[PDB]
Amino acid sequence: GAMNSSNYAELFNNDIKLFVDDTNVYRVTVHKTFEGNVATKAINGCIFTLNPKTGHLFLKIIHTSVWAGQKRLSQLAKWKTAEEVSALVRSLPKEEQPKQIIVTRKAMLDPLEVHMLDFPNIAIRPTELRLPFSAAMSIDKLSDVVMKATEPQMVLFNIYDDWLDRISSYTAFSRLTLLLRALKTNEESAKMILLSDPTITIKSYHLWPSFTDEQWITIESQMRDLILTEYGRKYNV
Amino acid sequence: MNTVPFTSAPIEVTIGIDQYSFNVKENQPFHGIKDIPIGHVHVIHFQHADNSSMRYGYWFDCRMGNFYIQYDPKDGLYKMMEERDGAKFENIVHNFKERQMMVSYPKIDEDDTWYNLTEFVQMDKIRKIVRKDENQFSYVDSSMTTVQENELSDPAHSLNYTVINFKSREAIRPGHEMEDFLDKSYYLNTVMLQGIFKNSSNYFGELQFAFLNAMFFGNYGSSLQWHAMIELICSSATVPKHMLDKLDEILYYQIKTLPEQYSDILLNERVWNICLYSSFQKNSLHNTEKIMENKYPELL
Ligand SMILES: C[C@@H](N)Cc1c[nH]c2ccccc12
Repeated sequence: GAMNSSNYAELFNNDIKLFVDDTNVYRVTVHKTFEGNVATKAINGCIFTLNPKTGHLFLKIIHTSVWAGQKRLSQLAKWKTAEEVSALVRSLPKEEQPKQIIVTRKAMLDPLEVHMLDFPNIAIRPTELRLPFSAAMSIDKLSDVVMKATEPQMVLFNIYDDWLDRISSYTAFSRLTLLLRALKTNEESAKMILLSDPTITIKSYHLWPSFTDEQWITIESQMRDLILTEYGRKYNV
Repeated sequence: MNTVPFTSAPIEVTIGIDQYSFNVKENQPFHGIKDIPIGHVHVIHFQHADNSSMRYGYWFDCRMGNFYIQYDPKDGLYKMMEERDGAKFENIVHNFKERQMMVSYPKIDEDDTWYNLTEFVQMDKIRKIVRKDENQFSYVDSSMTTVQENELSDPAHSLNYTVINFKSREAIRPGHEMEDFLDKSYYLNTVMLQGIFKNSSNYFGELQFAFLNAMFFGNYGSSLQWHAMIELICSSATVPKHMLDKLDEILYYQIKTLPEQYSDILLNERVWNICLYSSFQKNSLHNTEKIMENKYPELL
């Protein structure tokens, strides 16, 4: 069924699974027309499809042209998402196909279930976790590839850089989610934390700085402080 | 006007004949029902006094043979049987009418309720849904499950309703996933009407039969089927105008006839609110919406 804190280690077992987040698939700016009306202009979006065990991110870039001439775009975004995810699975060798796809919003369940009726042995599940994957566009290199795309495009990343050489999947997922939570709550401070030291660099083939283990502990603590605090400045406590 | 003679009434039982019902007391001199309207299907059904569990009953058409009810003390039920000796049956019935041992099917002349609830129901189609080929009549009870229920355990005693499943390959064309799921016209018109049912009279017939079995027997899977078939129409943007008009009438009389006190279990809140207020046909069921809102405003 659904996914919550009670079956949390399941993410890191040896059944292939992906999260699918659609919160950045349809993105708009809202602006005033010459007539003083309001209108939306769409910008490029992305499907955030993530193996939580390997860190492999299938980042399907959603180019604005996919919306041209279409109505009910929030509803189509969910069906577009499910079409792209279905196509993704179909392109993987059987032994690479997920046994489960977990959607981060319940409104993706029916669009994905329908697009995957071909795949009865793939379980489509919601989750009760409030995962911060929407902040994925606060990762500079991801944001950069989305905004520069001139056509539909799929780009592959390892959202964990090389961490799995030193830590477990569980721990790496916990680090990613703390970093994304931090970026979602206060992007500026989160980003100040990550780069406050000019001697720590982001390797060309990575998304996050090259922190040592001890530096990661300091960072992780600082991010916790941020999340605690902003939650202070938010509920005045 | 035909007659269903009972051999006797050895156990106390409430007898239903279509939408009418009467209490028979244990070993009362009851010998059946007379003046039954020719030209319609009928259902005679039974709730024993001692065990309100298991309503059961018999769909039949008096044109298809001479039928009687004989209590079976082994299986413990009133059983519908056929007399092929036509003259012997005539004599048996004549004798019980001469002694006035029969209740009279009490149809009011203004009253088209039974016709309106059974317009498209025909025995031949009932016998396809309820498979017991050796009898011209069809037994149904509360506990019988449906072919679709058995796919989610005895196949002989099931209700072979047409399986409708909105998240199925048959309902969804490859490459039209969104289109077919949000507008079920393909599934209704091509798959079900043109493909399976052939016409809308067969479809409405199953729909009415499902409703009646749900209402008379509290058969849960019949109730699911009735709602499913309504929803398939209401969630199709493209439906023949004559089907929509007829559906409105059908549903109107079903809702009118429902027992007010059973509405909470027989009526599915989600399906009806969707159909009346969200669906493509939200504006096409004027009589049904008017009676629903005046009689069961609570559900909505
Ligand atoms: C012992 C039973 N077979 C008696 C019976 C045979 N035919 C009938 C028709 C009407 C009512 C009773 C009967």
